[PDB]
Amino acid sequence: PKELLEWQTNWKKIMKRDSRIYFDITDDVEMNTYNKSKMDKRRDLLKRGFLTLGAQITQFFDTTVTIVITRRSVENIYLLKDTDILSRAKKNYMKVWSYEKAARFLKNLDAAPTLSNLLHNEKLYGPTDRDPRTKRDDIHYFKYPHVYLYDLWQTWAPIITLEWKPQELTNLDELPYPILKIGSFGRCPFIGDRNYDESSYKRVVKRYSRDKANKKYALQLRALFQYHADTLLNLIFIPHTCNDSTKSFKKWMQEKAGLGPTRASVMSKNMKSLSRLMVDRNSGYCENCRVKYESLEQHIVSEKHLSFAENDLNFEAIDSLIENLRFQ
Amino acid sequence: KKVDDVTGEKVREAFEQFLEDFSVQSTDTGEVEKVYRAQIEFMKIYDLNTIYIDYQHLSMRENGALAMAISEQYYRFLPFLQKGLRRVVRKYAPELLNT
Amino acid sequence: LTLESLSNVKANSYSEWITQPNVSRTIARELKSFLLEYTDETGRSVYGARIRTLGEMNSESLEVNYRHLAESKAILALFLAKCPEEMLKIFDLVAMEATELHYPDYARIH
Amino acid sequence: LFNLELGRGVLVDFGLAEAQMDNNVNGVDLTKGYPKNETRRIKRANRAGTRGFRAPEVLMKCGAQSTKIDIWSVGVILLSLLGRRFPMFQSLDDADSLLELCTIFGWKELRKCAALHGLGFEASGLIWDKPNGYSNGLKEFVYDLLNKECTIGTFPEYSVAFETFGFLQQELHDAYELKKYQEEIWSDHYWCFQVLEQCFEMDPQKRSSAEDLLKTPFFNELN
Amino acid sequence: PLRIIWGTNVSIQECTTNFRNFLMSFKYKFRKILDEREEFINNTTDEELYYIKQLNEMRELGTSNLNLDARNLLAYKQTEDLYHQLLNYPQEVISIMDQTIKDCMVSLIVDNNLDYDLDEIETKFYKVRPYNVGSCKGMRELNPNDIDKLINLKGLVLRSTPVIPDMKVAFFKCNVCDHTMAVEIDRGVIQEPARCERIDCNEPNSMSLIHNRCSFADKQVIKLQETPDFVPDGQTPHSISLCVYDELVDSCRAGDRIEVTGTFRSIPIRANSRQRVLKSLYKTYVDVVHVK
Ligand SMILES: [Zn+2]
Ligand SMILES: [Zn+2]
Repeated sequence: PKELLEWQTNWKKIMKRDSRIYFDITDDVEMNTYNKSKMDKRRDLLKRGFLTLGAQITQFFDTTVTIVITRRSVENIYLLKDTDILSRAKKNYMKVWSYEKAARFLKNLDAAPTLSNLLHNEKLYGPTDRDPRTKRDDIHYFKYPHVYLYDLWQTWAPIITLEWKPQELTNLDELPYPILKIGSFGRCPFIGDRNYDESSYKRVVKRYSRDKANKKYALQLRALFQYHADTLLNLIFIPHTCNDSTKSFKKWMQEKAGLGPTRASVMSKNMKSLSRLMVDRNSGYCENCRVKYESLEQHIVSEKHLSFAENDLNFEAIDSLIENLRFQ
Repeated sequence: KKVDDVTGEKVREAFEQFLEDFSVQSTDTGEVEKVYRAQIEFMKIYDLNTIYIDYQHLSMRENGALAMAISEQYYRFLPFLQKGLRRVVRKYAPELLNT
Repeated sequence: LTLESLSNVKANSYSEWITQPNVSRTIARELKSFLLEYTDETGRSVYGARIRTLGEMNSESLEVNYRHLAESKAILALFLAKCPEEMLKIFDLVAMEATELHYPDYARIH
Repeated sequence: LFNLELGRGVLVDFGLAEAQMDNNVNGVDLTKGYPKNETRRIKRANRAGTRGFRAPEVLMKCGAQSTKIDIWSVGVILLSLLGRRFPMFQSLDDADSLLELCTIFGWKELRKCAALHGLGFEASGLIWDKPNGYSNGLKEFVYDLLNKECTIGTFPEYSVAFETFGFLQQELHDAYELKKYQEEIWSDHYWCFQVLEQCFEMDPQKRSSAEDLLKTPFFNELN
Repeated sequence: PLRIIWGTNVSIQECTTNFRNFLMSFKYKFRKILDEREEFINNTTDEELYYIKQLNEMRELGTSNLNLDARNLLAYKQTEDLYHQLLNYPQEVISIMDQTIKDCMVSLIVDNNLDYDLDEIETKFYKVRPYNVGSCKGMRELNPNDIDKLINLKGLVLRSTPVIPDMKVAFFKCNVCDHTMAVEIDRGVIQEPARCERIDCNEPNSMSLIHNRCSFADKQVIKLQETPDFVPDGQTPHSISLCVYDELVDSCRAGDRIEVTGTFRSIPIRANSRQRVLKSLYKTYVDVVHVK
């Protein structure tokens, strides 16, 4: 078995890198169209399996073809015309295999859905009566740039499902999705510095004025950790080729001179229908009363909050903890 | 090409297996008679047109999936049952095919 | 069907014999086989080279030599000589299926 | 809470803390689109962090939530300290934070991170700078992050945060006591980025625990 | 700012928050104070959260319906506007109430950590039945400005039509390739497909309607003999037609005295069967919400 395995492996290697493979179409026997669909199926299955092994298939017959697989019998190859392809194959030393030999070669070289599962799929995803390939109506399909945060098992909701029309994204300055525009002066890199620029002269003056205040503060910062992280303790600093705020200032002078309430996962069809009909004309959420309030001081003076306050049977655990923490 | 109904074909398969597999024990003796093949044989010699199927017999198959499929969607599955019965009678009593 | 089956015509005339659906289908299969199989004495497929180059110039003309088809499949040569319109209508689809094997988008433009 | 003149810290705000104790069907190709009406539920996560610090497992609402949100958050604080930008992650919503992780690590990297969690993420279009993120890592990203704010010139004059620019410049390009300060700062400053990549691992099981973080060669002198 | 549904003064967010606060914080002692009944207030029943325990027992029993007293909305301070919005615009405010009832059903086990599964509750479609919407003014004293308002009526049932199937989903099948589609009804109109949806089969007028595969709902028509509290001079009693739907079918028998609260509706009636020509004078009926 080991010698057979290695022989099959190194022949796999040779038939990979030096074999041109061609398939036959014509038939020698009159046979039915419904059986011809079987012939088409077996040809397609052997094609995809041989693609699965990774061999590249050329559509046209040629002199560089090595092995020919034909539907017509191996017996008849002697008694045919010169113009036939099998005579050309045996003249040019090509190996010819029938489906018996080829299927034996493929096998030698290597669940039912059940009715209950079909009815269970019927309950969730509707009928299986239609064409599976065609786009079903009550499911949206992406035609625009999107992000689709879903799950493989599809037991939980397609979590964040959002695409954009090209009219929404037209602007290069405001974009719905974050872009890395970096920025300057300690600001977040995603928002950036859209409102104002740090290259202006006046901005440089205010930044330099704050820098003047920051020198004295930064001196102890440098001196504490120059050699030791701990307080186990005049300063040396690395020169830099790149520019500075003070050199730019000098250049400018040279130029001059909520918890929220939890809600249901699924919404209603009438609720979604009402979104198309809408036009135009301190605050928080109390989890003890589980209500939103316009102002906290109005929520303090309310019958439910005051009735919750006078009750002590819901802070009992707290009470026990208080008692324990009293005699620690 | 027409699109096939996978659940419909499997209902047809389950029904045509039910028509040839189901059996009960005899009351007088205890023999195992398959009552629907006997029904087809009875129709064969009197040229009857209607096959009578008890629903409790159909409910015993599987955990009840086939009977529930027939109950809820009888209109959808009725031609599939008809062609399944056609296949069973073709396999057993072909003389009912012609008339 | 077979070439020997096409040698014997069931119909009295050639015009309704080719028009028959099964005969037209097997004629289309034989013509597709003629385009796929045929090769010269050098060994290169002349029809594959022709299809590749007509795809290269984006031209819709296929030059099929009648002598090659006569020495390959003579009954199709007699059928094409005697009823040219019906044979060429099928062989147009044959050539389009042959050039579909290389260029999927070629059917979109031409 | 950290005090400079004593150099020590303390932690408060355990008010949001808690303790934890523990295929293919034909048709319905949902991988290309969502249903118009939703009937299935959304998984009830433990989403309780602050904006910009929420772990990527928390972003994807993992049912079995581990201990390792905190270590990625301390990694985020480390990257903000090294990056010299304070509000580095800001999230308008959850998906905004997902795209924020996308624009640094890459679409492919987060698809592999999503694969182990059981959900697949696809992004179509979405023009940005680095199509596959940064395959080298966080070095070049924080490199041009400092390059922008340096060449603009609003950055302060202190060489406390100029050693990183020189450091990162020689990696991307490639007094004796001055050379000593050189080699020491070079060595442990390479080490902090090195330990940062393991501090930013997507898979929690591959992500090392804080005890392993203590025994790294980077923290040698405190031991 | 804040969005308002066109033709109304109703905000989904504002009505949702107000009704959620009402359901979380209502006590029947508010109804006692509103009806000027101070001496009848008792500690054990009035001071208990009414709709909290009603939604709890709604969860235990599998009930999907909440019977809401509209006078209780007047009892609460924040929903006194909402009461009017329930009377003027039942069609969307009832939907808002159903959605926030579903939210409350989710919240009562999310916050309190019950052992009930969320899948069964969020699969269920909870709907509300407002009742006691106001004074029982007569049918013949109503006006066309009262169309699509909540109305409360007295009556005696004289007869009821059999169960009528009204068609909600339509099932179309291709004749040549047997490809089928299902289309939902949209405001009483079903769009039949002109072309087959298949990419391979696009034959025109190949879609036929299969009447037994398409899904239906229950609709019943009850003739109600009204007994108004006030009868004008020489008013002779009449019969109204009231339409009940789904669960309410066959809940009223011939000869019972009932309290119908519903929606005042008007439709145009075709003059001839063959023609689509409608009559300018409209036919009025009551779309029934709750029966007492
Ligand atoms: Zn409160
Ligand atoms: Zn069709």
